[PDB]
Formats: sequence, C-alpha cells, structure tokens
Amino acid sequence: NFRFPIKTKLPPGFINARILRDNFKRQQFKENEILVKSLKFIARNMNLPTKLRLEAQLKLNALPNYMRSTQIKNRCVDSGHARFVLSDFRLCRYQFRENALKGNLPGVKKGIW
Amino acid sequence: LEEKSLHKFRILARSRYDHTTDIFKMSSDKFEHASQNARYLHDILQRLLAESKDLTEDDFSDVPLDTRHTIAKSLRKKKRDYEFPEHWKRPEDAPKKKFD
Amino acid sequence: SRSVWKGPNIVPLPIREAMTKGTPIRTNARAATILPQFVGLKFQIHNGKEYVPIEISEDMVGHKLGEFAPTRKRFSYTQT
Amino acid sequence: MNVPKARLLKVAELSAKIFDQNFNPSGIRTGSKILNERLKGPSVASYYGNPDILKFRHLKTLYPDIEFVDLEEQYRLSMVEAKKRRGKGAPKKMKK
Amino acid sequence: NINNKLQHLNNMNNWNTQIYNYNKNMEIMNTMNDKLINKLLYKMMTLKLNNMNINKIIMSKTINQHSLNKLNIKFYYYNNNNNNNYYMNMMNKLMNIMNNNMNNNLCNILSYYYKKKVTIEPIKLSYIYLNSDIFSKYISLNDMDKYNNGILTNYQRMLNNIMPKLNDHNISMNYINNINNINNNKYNNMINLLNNINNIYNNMTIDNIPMDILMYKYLVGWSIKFKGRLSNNNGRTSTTNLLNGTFNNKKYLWSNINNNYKLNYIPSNHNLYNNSNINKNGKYNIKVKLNFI
RNA sequence: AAACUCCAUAUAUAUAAUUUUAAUUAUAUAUAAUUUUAUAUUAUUUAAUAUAAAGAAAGGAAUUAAGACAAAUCAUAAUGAUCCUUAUAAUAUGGGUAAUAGACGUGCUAUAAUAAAAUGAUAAUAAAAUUAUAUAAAAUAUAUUUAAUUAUAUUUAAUUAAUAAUAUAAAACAUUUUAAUUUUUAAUAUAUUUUUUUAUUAUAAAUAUGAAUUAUAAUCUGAAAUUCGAUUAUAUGAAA
RNA sequence: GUUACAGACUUAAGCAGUGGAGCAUGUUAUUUAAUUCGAUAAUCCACGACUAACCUUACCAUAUUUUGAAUAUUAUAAUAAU
Repeated sequence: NFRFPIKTKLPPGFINARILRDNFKRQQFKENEILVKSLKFIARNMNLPTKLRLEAQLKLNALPNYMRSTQIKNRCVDSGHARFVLSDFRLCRYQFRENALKGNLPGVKKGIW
Repeated sequence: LEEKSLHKFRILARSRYDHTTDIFKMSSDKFEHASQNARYLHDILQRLLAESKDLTEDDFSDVPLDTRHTIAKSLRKKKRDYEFPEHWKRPEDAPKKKFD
Repeated sequence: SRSVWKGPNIVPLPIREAMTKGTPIRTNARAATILPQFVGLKFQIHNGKEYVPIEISEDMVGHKLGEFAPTRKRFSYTQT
Repeated sequence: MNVPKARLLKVAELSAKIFDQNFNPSGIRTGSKILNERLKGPSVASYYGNPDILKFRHLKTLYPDIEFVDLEEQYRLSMVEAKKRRGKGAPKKMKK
Repeated sequence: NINNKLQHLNNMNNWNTQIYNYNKNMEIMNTMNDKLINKLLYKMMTLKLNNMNINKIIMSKTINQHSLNKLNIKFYYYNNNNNNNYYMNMMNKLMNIMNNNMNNNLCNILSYYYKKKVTIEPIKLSYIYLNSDIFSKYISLNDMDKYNNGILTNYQRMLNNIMPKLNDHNISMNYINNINNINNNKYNNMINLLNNINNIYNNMTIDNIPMDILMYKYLVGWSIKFKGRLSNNNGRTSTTNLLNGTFNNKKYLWSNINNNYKLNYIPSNHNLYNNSNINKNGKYNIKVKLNFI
C-alpha cells in the first residue's frame, strides 16, 4: 500500500527521501509521544509491582522505531541537510548564510558589530 | 492576617512569600485558558488564608520563618546601601543661589 | 538501562518455546542483559553478517548478548 | 536549624497541602519526572511536517478560466520528450 | 539635519519577510510559509490564450509584510489600445484571482495559512529595468536565445542604451542645493517667529518638498552580467558583464545624508539580483546591479 | 583606495512616575576629529622636525577589486551530458563510520617552589549570552558525621526576560601546606626570634607532581552505552 | 646569485609554544562485509561535520517494495455536499 506503514501527508516545500523518513517519524512519534510517556511512567514508577512494570518496559522495546524522537534529526527544511543545522531558522550553514545575506530572513543580515 | 495567623501564612507561603518585600507572590501555568489559572490562584490563596487563620492543627509560631530563598535572592540583588557621609555634606562649600 | 532500579533489559525472546527443544533461537536483536532468570540455552548472535552460535555459562550473567559476539575482525600487518 | 525535622517535614507537607504539592518524604522514584513533563509535544508537528500548502500545480479547481503554466514541470516534460527521441529515455518497469 | 522618513529606507524593507513574533519558534514557521508561498505565487505568473503566447507576468520577490492587524504580502508585476478597455485580459484577471474575486480568490484561501487578514497588493511597473530582480528575470526568461550565443550587437547596445547617462554629480548637487534651500526657508521663517504652524514654515507644502526630497530615483549606473553556460560552441563559462554609469551617491560624499547598508552588507542605493535559469547549453545566472542614485 | 557604515568613545537633548532600578544604566537622536591653533630652525611659494595649547581622542570590525591557479564544491542546493530502472531507486533490524604495524598535522593535560592544593558567609570584582524542541532556586535524602564543598536522586518556587533561573565569576589578595629538602621533623634541654632560635641523638632519580591507566559498584539520557557515550566513589598510579 | 623604495608579524628581537611523553583528534598506510564520499603545498589535515549508539547515514549483511515523493493522462466504486 503506502510506502510508509501508515499513510502520511507530504512535507510542504522541499521534499527529500531522508526528509520523508524524518517527517514520517515526526508524525508517528507526535501521536505516540503520549503513549510513550504513559508507558515509560509505568515502567519507571517503583511504587508499582515489578511485573506490571516489566510488561511495560518490554512493550516499549517492541514499539516501532518511528515511535522515537532521538531518531528524528534536525534537517534543513529547505535543502534537506542534517549537518550544521541552526534551529532558529531550521536551516543550515549555507542556506542560512544565503537567505540571511540575500535578505530572505527578515532582521537577519551580517554581524558588522 | 493577625500576628499568629500572619506568621503562619508566611510559614505556609514559604518561598512564594518574599519576607524582604513582605509580599506573597504565586503564578498559575497548568490549564489551557488563563481564566482557569486565575481561579486556581484565587482558590490557592483562599486555602492558604483558611489554614493560616486556624492554628488548631499547628500555630507554626515555633517554626522559624524560612528566608533562605530571599537570602540567595538578596545575593543576586545588587544595590548601593552606602551614601555620601552627612558630615562630608558641606552646604557652605556649595555655591549659593546666583541671581540673574 | 544500567542501574540498581530500572534493572535491567527485557528483550522479547522466543526463550519460552526455545526452552523446550533448546533450538538455537536466532536472537538477532543482540542487545540485552543475558536474562538472569532463564540463564541457560544456546543461540547465534548476528555479528553484522553472521550470527555466532554460543550457549549460556557461569560467567554469562550481566554480560550482554553482544559482549560475546565479536564484530570487526582482527587487525593485520603493514605492506610487507 | 534548631527545628525538629518532623516539623520541617510537616511544613513541607503543609506546603504540599496548600499549593497542590507532591509530598515525597520517602524519595522513592514517583515517575514525577514524567508526570511533570507538560512541555510542548507536537512542536515537531508545529513546523517540519506542518500540512497546509498549495504544491505549485494546485490551481485548476478554483480558478478555472485561467490557463496557467507550471514552468519547471513543462521543462521536465520537454527533457523527457528529448530523451525519448534520442534513445536515451528509460527502460520499462517490470510489472511484477 | 535629519534623514526625512521618506528618504532613508526602513530596515523592515531590507528583510524580504517582515514579521515579529514573541513566539519565536512560531515565527520560524511563519517565514517558512512565506518563501514556499512565494514559490507558489511565482509559478502562478504563467499565461495561456490557446497555443498562442505565454505572457510571463514578471514578479518581484514577495515583500511579505506581516503585522498582527493583517497580512499585506506585496510584489511588483510587469508584462508587455482600443480593445484592452472593453475586455479585461489575463493580468487584470490575475489581479482578480488575488483579492477582487470575493471568496473564490487567492487572498481568501491564503488566510487559512496565517490565521490573519490576507491582502495581496501587487504594483505595476513600466520599465523592466526599474527592479533589479525583475531585470534579471526578464533577461533570464524572455531573452534566452537572443544571447544564448553572443549578445546581439543591438540587443547589447539597447541594453547599454537605456538611461541618458544621468550625471550623478549634477543630480547630487541639485538635490543637495534643494535640501539646503528648503532648510534655509524653514530656518528664516522660524527666525521670523523667533525674532502657529501657518508661519512656522509657510511656502513649504505638498509641492516644493515631497518629491524634491526623494533621493533614489535616477538609474545613474547599471551593470548586467550573463554568467554561466551561455556559449553554444564553448562548454566553458562565458561571463559577459555590461557595466554602465557609476555606482556611488555623491550626495553622501558632501551632505548630512550618509550611505546606509541593506542587511548591513550592501548599500541601500545598490540593488542587485541574479535569475538562475537553465539554458540548453547549461544553467546560467544573469546578475544585474543598479546604482539608482 | 578613501569616505560614508557597525561596534566603541566625549558631550548634549528626549524618554524611564527610579519596584523590570543597572539612572555608574538602557536606548532613539544630535554634534564631534581623516584633529586644530602658534612660534622657532630647515628648506622652497609653503611643507617636515621640536616646542608648547585646545580637546576625550584614542581603536577594532565589515568591505579583499580584475585576473589567474581549468584551486575547492556535481555530498547545501540546483542543472547539462551520460550511465540503472527486479536496482546504482525505497523501507526495517543489526553492523560500520570508533578497525591499527608504522607516519604526519593539530590540540589537551603534563613534567612542582619568578609554583601547585585544601580554605576565605557581612560572600572582593565582569561583560556577553541564554530560558514555551525550557531553564530548572531554595531546601530534601544519600555518597559522608557533624557541617561546607563536590555528584546524583525527591519537588518545581519564580520566570517565558532590564522582573526569576543558569550564576555568590575565577585568577589576583590573605593564611595554611608542599617531595627531593638533612631546607625535615621529635625527644630533650637551650632563650630577649616563640607560628621561631640554638647544642646533642635520631630520621637510608617520579614525589604528597603527573593522572595515562584497571578492576568493582553507583548515577544521567533515552527501548536500548554491548562494538560505543557521560558522571562519581572506592582502587590502579605507565610514560613525562 | 637585479639598482633602489615601500608594505605585513616577512625577518631580527621578546614572550608563549609545536617537534620529545600520555591522551583527544583529523589524516595516510593497512585491515575488513563495509571501515561511506569529498579536501591532500602554500589555500588539506578539531577541513566539509555546530556533536555518528539507533536515527543522522550516504556505506555492509539480511530480509522486504515496484507508479514508488510527484505532474499529466483511462476507467470503475466509498466519502462532504448548492
């Protein structure tokens, strides 16, 4: 059926296979984050019995990779680059310079000070 | 609050109450709409007032008021408590009013 | 998950059925405290390309499946 | 600190009583690190995969009279046509 | 003694996307939509009239103007008698798909992207040479073959032959003199009262001041370079510059006004852009810079 | 090129009800210097060297031209040409990028007295910066007996920022130590050095430097530190 | 291996260092299933990388996908509906 296990809309603007993978994880984890938090609280509350806790720790290990944010890497929304990615503009060491110098980024120019 | 109750409130308020300013300040950031947060603070203050104005369980007068938080806060504060010495203040040295 | 609490690592495993015949269960996961509960069987461990067959020992306890399954091969020499 | 610890804990409990405060005298992991996790979650969804754009083309169900031209698409089509012409196009996909 | 708000440009204008959001992370999202929006708007500059012609409506980069109250995304548009009057044509219809078309129009759907009041405001121009970016665009789209090989002598000449070599020194001197005269007149009127606004500066009104004070207006010197695979016989590069006029404002040289830098890297008067287009020979980038006093 | 420009500096105006308090500030603006004036030697109509005298007067940054090196990038992106479409395209799990004879470059920490370590609560003294993809203060428990420090754990005060937090800046300064160093002590007496003096007996090249390193236990983060992270305690203490 | 000027950390001073030790690195050589790829005089070498456990990731092993990330065409049937 859909390439990704669960059908997902496509990220507006620049689209990349690595971006699609990251975007897929973002969409899935966003919804699963609540469950991720629920079950982890379960496993970590000593105030409980070991078994209920274990059952949970285990399910987590079983939860699919997309159910994680550690797996989501900051990637330039415009150039699909995951290296030197400033998060203030969600860009990169180049698209920034480019956008900032060109003036695409308002109030962002050169540190002449 | 009256003496006993006044002290108990401060003991109950703890860090929220700043003894240096003698002001009890608290904030609410737990509900979607701020209106719910405003009601939360109203209830919290009413609760504190009720407990403080009733030392049946404990007066808390024996408890020394905690000011450690304000002590650390005062360390952060940077003010000048030193002023030009009054004996050094010499009006005769200062020139008198000069008419035009 | 290395701590007195949160001990230790539960990696879902066919140990149950394995505990019957003992079939070396291809536990490709290779990432779990050797379970101190069943502690005893035989399985192969994916060393990147091949799963090395090993069983359970009186040393293999906290030791994680991977610690027994070497990946990179040994170094060699210069040019001649 | 010339004050009985019991009274001190009682005060802490009193604060726990007044301001909705978790009282953990035991110090046993209450999972509160997770219980206190009320920070923004769909932050990644706020940006990144925020779904709400008009992928170029889009424009033909609302504005009908206007005969628009997507230039990049047209160029791509022309390139494909050129490839087909000079025998350098692309072998068919096995329909397996 | 002070740069009239009219003269000096606003730092806001320097930024293509004009918006401020205490919710910073949110504002990043805002600008993101702007550029992508710009691309979509751009693609919508194509035209058709039955396998006849495509009147590319030239457009300036979205000068997004976001301000709580509403959104005022704006762009300058350019395109090519007793007929256009009794029947609106494409361009006018484009204005329609923007704001004039009640709800089925753009600005409307646009609101669902910025949760505010979307008002598109294009601005027509009569001189593809007025906007540096637009200048590169037309040169990178319409011309193409006219330069793909060499720069057709007259084409090149026509390019070099636009403004009458506006003498920046003379223009600067006249403008400076006008400013001094206006200041002197106000000074004299003030002194007449120094010894009501009526006399505070009479003779100064919407006439001798609002336009004589405007500075950037005369394309003193313009440089256009065709850089990239623009040689059918030469695979190599073929950067061809067309330097014209001068690139300095003499007003700043000898007047209270001082040169300011857009984004603190390029002088306000200096405006430049390059429209990278792929030639059959290979992709190229036509950099066009205008002094515009 | 210079100049305008930005930071920075002098002054001046406006703003801040001096509780967002730093008014010794923060900015918006204006002026200011690419300093000037005068005499005396020289020179030849007027420049340099000294002297004074007026001012606060002093820097940094950005901007690196044309061209050339067919310099670097086809892995920021994009695109021509050419090559594959059941695989040079997409996904999951594990692995790898951390492998090591030797060699190079760059750092870090080092080899102790014109130098290193405890300690200093009326907290000696800062700027710049962060904090709705959060910082996380006081305390509270443990490591540990007091207490402090240091590191974790419990609960989240306040602050979404001239408000509260990271965060009491540290070096300097003071006192105490400190191997080799027999320059030491510790038992005597000795005495107008007392935290010291002196007479006598004793006190047999890596140290109390160095932390590479090796075990064990413990803690962080996250499903998950095994190849492979971080932290600490108890141990180890090569090389130099 | 040229007459004469001038410029800068160019040299001579001066201070702190590198080469010598251990470690952390980036690299070459080499190994490996793979140790992705790129820079390699000056301008390579804590350089692309502002952080490689997985993800990032590009690479290797093992399984798995084939109109797939679009755009445009050909038809059948469920979903909002003026």
